[PDB]
Amino acid sequence: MIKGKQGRFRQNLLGKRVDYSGRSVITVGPYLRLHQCGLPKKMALELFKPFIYGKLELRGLATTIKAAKKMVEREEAVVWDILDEVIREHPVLLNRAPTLHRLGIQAFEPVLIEGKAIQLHPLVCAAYNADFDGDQMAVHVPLTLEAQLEARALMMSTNNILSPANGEPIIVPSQDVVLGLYYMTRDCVNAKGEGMVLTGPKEAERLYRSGLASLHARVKVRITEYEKDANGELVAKTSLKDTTVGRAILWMIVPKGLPYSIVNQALGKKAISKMLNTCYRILGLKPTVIFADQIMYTGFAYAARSGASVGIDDMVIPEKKHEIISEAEAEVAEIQEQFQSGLVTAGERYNKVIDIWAAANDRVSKAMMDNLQTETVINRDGQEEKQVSFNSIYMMADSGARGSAAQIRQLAGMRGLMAKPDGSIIETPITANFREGLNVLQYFISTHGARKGLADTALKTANSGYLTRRLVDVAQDLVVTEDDCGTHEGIMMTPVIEGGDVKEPLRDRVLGRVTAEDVLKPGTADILVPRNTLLHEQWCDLLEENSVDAVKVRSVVSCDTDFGVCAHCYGRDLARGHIINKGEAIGVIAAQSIGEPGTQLTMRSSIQVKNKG
Amino acid sequence: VYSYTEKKRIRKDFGKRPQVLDVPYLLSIQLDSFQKFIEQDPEGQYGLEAAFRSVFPIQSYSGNSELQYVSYRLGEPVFDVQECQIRGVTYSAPLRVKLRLVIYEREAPEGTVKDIKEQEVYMGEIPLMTDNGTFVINGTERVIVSQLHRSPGVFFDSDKGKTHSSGKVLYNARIIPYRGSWLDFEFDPKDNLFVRIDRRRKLPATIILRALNYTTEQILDLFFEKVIFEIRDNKLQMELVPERLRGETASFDIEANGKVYVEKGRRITARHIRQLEKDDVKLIEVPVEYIAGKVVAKDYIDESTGELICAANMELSLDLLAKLSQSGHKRIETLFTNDLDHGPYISETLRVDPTNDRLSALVEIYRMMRPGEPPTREAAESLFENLFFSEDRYDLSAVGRMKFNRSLLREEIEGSGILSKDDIIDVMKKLIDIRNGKGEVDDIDHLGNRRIRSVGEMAENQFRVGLVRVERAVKERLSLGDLDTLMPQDMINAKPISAAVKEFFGSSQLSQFMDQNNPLSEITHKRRISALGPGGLTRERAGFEVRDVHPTHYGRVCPIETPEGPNIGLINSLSVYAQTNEYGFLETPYRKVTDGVVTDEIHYLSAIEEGNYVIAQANSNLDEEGHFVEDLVTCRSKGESSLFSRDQVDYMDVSTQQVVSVGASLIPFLEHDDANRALMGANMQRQAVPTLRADKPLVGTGMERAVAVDSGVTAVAKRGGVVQYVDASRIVIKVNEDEMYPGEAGIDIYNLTKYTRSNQNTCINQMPCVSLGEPVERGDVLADGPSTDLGELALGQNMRVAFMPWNGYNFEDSILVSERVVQEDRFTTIHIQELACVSRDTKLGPEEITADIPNVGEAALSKLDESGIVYIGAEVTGGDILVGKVTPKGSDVKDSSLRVPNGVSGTVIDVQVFTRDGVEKDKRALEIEEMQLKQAKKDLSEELQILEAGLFSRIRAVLVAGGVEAEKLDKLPRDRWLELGLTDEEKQNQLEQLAEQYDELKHEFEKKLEAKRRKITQGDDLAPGVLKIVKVYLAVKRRIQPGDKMAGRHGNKGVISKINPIEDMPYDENGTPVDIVLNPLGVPSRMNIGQILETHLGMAAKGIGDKINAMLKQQQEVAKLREFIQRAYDLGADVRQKVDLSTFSDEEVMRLAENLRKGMPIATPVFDGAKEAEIKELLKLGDLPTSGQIRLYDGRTGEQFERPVTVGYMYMLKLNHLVDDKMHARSTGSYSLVTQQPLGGKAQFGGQRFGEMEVWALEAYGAAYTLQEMLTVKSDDVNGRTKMYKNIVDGNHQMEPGMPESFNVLLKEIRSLGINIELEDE
RNA sequence: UUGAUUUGGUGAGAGG
DNA sequence: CCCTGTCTGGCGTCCTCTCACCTATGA
DNA sequence: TCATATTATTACGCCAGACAGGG
Ligand SMILES: [Mg+2]
Ligand SMILES: [Zn+2]
Repeated sequence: MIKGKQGRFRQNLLGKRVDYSGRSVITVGPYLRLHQCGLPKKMALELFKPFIYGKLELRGLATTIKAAKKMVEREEAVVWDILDEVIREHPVLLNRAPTLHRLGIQAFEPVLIEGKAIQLHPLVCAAYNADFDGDQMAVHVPLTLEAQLEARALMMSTNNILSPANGEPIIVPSQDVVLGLYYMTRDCVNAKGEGMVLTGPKEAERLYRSGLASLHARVKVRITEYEKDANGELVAKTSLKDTTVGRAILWMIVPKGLPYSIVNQALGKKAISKMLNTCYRILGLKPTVIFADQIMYTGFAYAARSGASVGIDDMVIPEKKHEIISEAEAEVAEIQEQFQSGLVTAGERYNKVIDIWAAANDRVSKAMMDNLQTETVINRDGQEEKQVSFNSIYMMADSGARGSAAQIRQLAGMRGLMAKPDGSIIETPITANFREGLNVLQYFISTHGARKGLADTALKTANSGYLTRRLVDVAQDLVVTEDDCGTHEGIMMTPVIEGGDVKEPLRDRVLGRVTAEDVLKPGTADILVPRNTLLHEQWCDLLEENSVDAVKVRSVVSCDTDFGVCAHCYGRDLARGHIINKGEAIGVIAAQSIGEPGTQLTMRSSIQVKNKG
Repeated sequence: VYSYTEKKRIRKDFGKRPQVLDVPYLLSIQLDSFQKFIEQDPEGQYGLEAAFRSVFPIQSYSGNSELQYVSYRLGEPVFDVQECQIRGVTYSAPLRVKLRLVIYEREAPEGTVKDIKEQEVYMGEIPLMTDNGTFVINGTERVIVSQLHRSPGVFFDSDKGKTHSSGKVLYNARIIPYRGSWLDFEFDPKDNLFVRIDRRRKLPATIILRALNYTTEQILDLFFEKVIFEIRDNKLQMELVPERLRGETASFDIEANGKVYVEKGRRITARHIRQLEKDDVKLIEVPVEYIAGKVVAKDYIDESTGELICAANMELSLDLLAKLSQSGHKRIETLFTNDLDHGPYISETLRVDPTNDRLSALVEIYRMMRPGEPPTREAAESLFENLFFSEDRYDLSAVGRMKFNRSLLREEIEGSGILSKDDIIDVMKKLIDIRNGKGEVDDIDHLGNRRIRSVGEMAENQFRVGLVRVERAVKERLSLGDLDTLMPQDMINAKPISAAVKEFFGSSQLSQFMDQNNPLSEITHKRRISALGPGGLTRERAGFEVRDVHPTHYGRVCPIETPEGPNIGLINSLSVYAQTNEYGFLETPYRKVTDGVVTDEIHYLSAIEEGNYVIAQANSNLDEEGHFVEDLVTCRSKGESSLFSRDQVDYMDVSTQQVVSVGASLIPFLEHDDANRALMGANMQRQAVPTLRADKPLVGTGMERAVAVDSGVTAVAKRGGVVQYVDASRIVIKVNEDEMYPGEAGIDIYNLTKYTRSNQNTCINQMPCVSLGEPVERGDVLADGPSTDLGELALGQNMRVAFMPWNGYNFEDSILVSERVVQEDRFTTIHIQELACVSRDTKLGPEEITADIPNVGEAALSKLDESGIVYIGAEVTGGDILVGKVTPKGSDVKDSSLRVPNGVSGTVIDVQVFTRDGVEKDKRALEIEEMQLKQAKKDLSEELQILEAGLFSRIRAVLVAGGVEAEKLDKLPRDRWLELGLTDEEKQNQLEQLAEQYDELKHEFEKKLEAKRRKITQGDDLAPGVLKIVKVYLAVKRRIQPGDKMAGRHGNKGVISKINPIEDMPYDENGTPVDIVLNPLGVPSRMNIGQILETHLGMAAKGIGDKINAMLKQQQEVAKLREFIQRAYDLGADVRQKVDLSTFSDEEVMRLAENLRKGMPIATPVFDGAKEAEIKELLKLGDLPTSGQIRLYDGRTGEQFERPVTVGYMYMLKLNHLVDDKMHARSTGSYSLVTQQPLGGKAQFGGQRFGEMEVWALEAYGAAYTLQEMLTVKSDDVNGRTKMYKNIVDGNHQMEPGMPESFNVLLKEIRSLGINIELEDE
């Protein structure tokens, strides 16, 4: 009754079953602002029975408690106004069932739903690892007043816009919205309204809506970008940018301080992520929340206007694919004719066959990748001119919405050399993609390769979860409990180099960590930075300009604090811009941030210089 | 030619390869196994006769009486299957066994017995199988799932790397019997051979040789060859066959015949062996340093002194040679211990052995097996002679002896079930050979090494357990038997056999509850091959390789239909064409290929036969003769897919469906999907609910017909003919004369099972699909079951789907649905709930069934009778009352009255009551008694009259050869008819013959109706104990709503997000809205591109349907329709279908075109499907654009979507994960007993488990107060939660926390040890 | 003072 | 007496939903 | 009904931790 997974510790004292809680299937609802979620009326009237009882007893409609329970058992016409007056400013904790890190419990404000499904704002889904293929989430109600304030001030969904494992934003726009942006801010060499001049972004959207120009048609506009070059003062500079119609329409949504060159490019997924990141580093939190919502709304709207389907003709077969396969078949014929006459060894034969099928696979991938990335060739006022294609699967790949090089490779080019479960590769590849039909043997080899992957994930998840458990129980105690340990020791952060090109730069390792002694400028004996400064982005840029060798920085393992970690030897807060506060549990967020990517990890001569120096 | 429901709607069948072997009956594993179990099969194998011929005749220990066997039988079941499911009894049969007791006198092995007695005794009841492969165990309908276990017979396993931490391989060898003790041999890293029995302690293995009465010299004769040292002129020369020097270093001077052959230093090559064989070199003189390391073979004794020189297996030194040379033993036999090949493993094991003779070997084996209790001669000898060598407790079966002789390369395959000396010695020899290098190991995933148990084998093993318990009981009663005052039921007892066989059929890991929501799901739960179960591996332990697909699965096990999660690849599903071998292995069909011409004869192979041959591929182009049109063809030799010549192959695959199963060969365009999404597609396709209106997949594979027939959910006609079609109650089929028996005039009356409960609360319902007066053939379907449409298989429905992002409402995998889907009720499924109410006599008198419900006012007496129990059918919801069932003394009276659960609605469709003999309220119980009483007689006479009408006419019909006088035959009406004498003329006995029929009809009807009333007149039929037994069947009708789950056949899951109006849908320029919008972004990542080809080909199918709907609505004479139908059925490449359409009588064209105006159904088979050019060509026959993509406008803005989008028809299914079975919320209610925390679940009104990682997530924030109320006030602390509820309803959000109760439970459980845990200072 | 039993435990299957 | 096979214990993912089944004996 | 009290299967995979054996 004590030990085990089902004893008292792990089953009734660390985890408890909980009143004022609910559970249902999630769905999208994209009209939401990212601090609010949809919550059904039936669940809302069940979770908030005591607040409704208290409200009903305050008005004077009833007398005893029984009367109120009969009123909400009957659900009369007056308790729905009571319910909209108990919801209004009262957050709830939404929770997806495998919570791995702290962004899997977030607090929203309810918006009542005719329905029986929790409507969950889409950007927030990338935090929960929540798709909508049958998922379920639990709602919990903060009862007391300190818990409502903790849900609004610590656990609100507007407050979690950076992942605590690093500095990367976690409210990155996921899949439909990056397709809507990548189709919006792009260009083509001729459209309606090529090379006309526009007096502002407002009439750019007016020309798109009336039907006189196209969403991607290159155009000189006059935009007014606000650069804040003074000390907190926004200076207007207006100019004519040679841009498109879609870039001006998306400029109507960008806040004041960002420059126009954040939208002047094509805006895949990495570019929109660094757009939101530069907005958070410059303009702070509130413009970044409202701008994340306006990004999501305009992405959904112009992805709807795009009509970006997928067809059977979109997967363009290379015309050179069959001759490449016949040249590889002639090469394996030459190698086996040498094998009949015994000139070569068996291992060298197997190595030569795997090498020519790897080379033919790379050539087929380059043939289809040229045939997709520049297939469109349209003329403008004369001879032809080429451009990047508006093929649907190519925009779904190039935008980074869903797809890569490998998946679009397997839908058009040959799908490689699949490997048998012995671990060694199979010498006869799967020369047929998915647009052509796989025959029987090729699909069976494919099933070898995919059954191994499903078995690996379904057995990998146990070790990933047990690793997170061991990590949060070794951490478990360590709380930021001082402000300075008063030391001069700390580890020597250098960039890491394995022997190829320099892998992880110093700005990734010494971003937001407080230096141990003052870094000498690389010239001679200068106090470039002082000895207890947090290295945020401005300091790291003045480190990259001076090409600083390596920084002696303060590390947690050198902290002199008895029973805890001081506030300087930890570093930056990582989801807050400042230093770690006195109190915030860093052992648990660290253990979750190491063990949470446990699913994505796998389970089962001489020196040649490259550069010149 | 076609049958008559085949000419209704003949599906356009793509497919180029002519099929040679039609699909076998898909439930043949279950049916053939259980038909093997119960069948009167003389020669004894296999069945119940094997059990009775093993256990009988029982003779006691010289008790001079020997009960023997004659014959067995199974009587009728007392309950047919329907009333058996209704009542709750097992569907069983009584097992009537004839037993013949003969009793001897003194001294009669040969003497005649003094007395006999014989009777048809009754032992157990065995559960029979329903005709569809199911059991009915206790009211519920269960399925035994066929196991996949290791075969009996020897296995040579390696375990090459992990032990010893030194890279040294071991080699063990397991002799797995079908029944009995396990014997394993195994090396250890000191290169010594060890035996262990039943995974016990480790004995050095040659002791088992010393247990088989082998001396040391005989063992060394077996496992070693002799090298002969002859004492000669000098230095004791050597016989040397040159094979023994292979690969070793020449230590000495190799010379003979006055010639130096090989000098010292160089290794001996095979050319030197050829020199020694050409030069005929045997005898060479050795140095004394050569014999100074070798080991003697046999014993030698000094002759004159009379003592021992050396024991066998002793290494030799020079002074030992001085001992044995001077005595007079001229021959010296040494053991050739080659370090390369012939290792000295047995000899070093003999050096490890602490034993010397046979008796100490048996004493050491007995001290291993049974410790503590002493080892005496009789006890140890009986132990070891009944370990392996008696027919009782050790039995390799026929499978085991076949594998045992096959793995040892024996010639024969049939032998005795026990082992012998030579078998154990051969296993040790093959293990030593594998260590030496020759021969190799076996793998365990190889399906030639992996047998299937099925229903008959498992029930036979449990029945044999019951029979050995009843023979120990018969041996008990007989030695205490007094004669002649007992007859054979004081000896025998029906209890242990029935107990064991109901233990297996009720509570086993394989007799499990049938997934019954779908015809597919029934027919693919019956074809399931589980690795789990008794004697097999477990879910949470193993492994990686047994979860993985091995190259012997090609055509035996489906590669892609295995459930994802904790058991992947343990719950494999059987392929389409794969039968089961005689021994239980998996044999699959192949086409025998003698020479260039591929012959149409089939021939079945298993994996231990598939390796030797060379087997072709299913789709390799052969034209008009069977000759492979290429000179090279892809085949597979020994699990290796490789390219071979035109004329080397011996077999070809039969058909191209044969790799996959019946779940994942219903997916069209399987070959274009990814493997992962085909797995998710098949596993979700098992989960579909039956819709209210079944709708014919436009893009099918043609295997829908075989699944919908072979799963017994449709009423397939037994005998062909016409129809009478009363049908409100039953289809009545008049039988054509050729299929009709001479006696038993006979017309077939099919029972339609109307609205009733499935095992997954779905609705199984049959509807007649034939009209009145319409010809049907044998094997044709008559009534469409759940999820069937004219004999095809209609799980979901086909809807117009656009691929586009639509305003974010289909973001990750969500699905946006029009209102035209929910207005038409085209997913509005029907669920049925059984609810029981009993009024058991717990304590303080019995409970009561009265409407006079207390405290509660005229809100109890409402949906009931004037004085008790829900009336019949209204629209009951949640909080209603169905069965008033409350006691007095339980003011102090209470409300246990079974009500309707919270959140559900419905209509009471049926009320069953076999209650405590007394339920009658006023006088209803006997009121209905008279109703049924008069009902029976009516139909009884009616049926007789029905036949009488047919017979009367038949009398006159035959009245021609013996009185055709039409005006002299219409005498008496209901009195007599025939008043003449035919006598002979040309034999019309026929009048007299029919006279007996009517005479017997009335005579039997009376008796038939006599028992009817007898059966009618009764309290009711059920078991005892339970008193008030009221079951009420609600039927909720759930429509579709934001939150349900839909999915196609390709793995495209979706939670339907927004239920749009019709106006806001994307309409094309023709005006029709699209029904369902999916999302294109799923398609490049999830590489299931087959849903797009299904979309385009379904678009083309409905294009033909719209074209026929125009040609038939704007009505044309049938020449233009038959021309367009002929063009639609020719269409393209060389196919199998074409049609013979000009023989459809100018009406069967029109009925076909009436059944095609919703869309022309297209069969795209599994791997030989429709190519893309045929999709484009079919889209050109309909007037649709060739790209598959139409420009679509927006319903909101009226303006065109740029870049035209894909619209087509995908067959989308509604899975039974409905959102108002998942929605749940809890504020406050009941909790558990032991702990003070809330209960768990939905059926218990309970709250969410705020688990461990959520606590770590709140610790990760600064949520200290949220966590404090999350584990103290909201959950556990009783004073805290009552103060909090009062604080909330006063308007004061403040918690008074206290200490959790489960921590004080922890303190008392820790303190209830010898542990003093406390709580210190303030 | 105005009412009541699953959690307990096993086995099997399913979802994310 | 310091290496050493060998044996014994102790881990092995969270959340949820549906169903059935529960000691023998006995004057 | 009211006290009487425990036997004829094996088929995980590391990975520490303690123990008798022997150069
Ligand atoms: Mg999912
Ligand atoms: Zn410190």
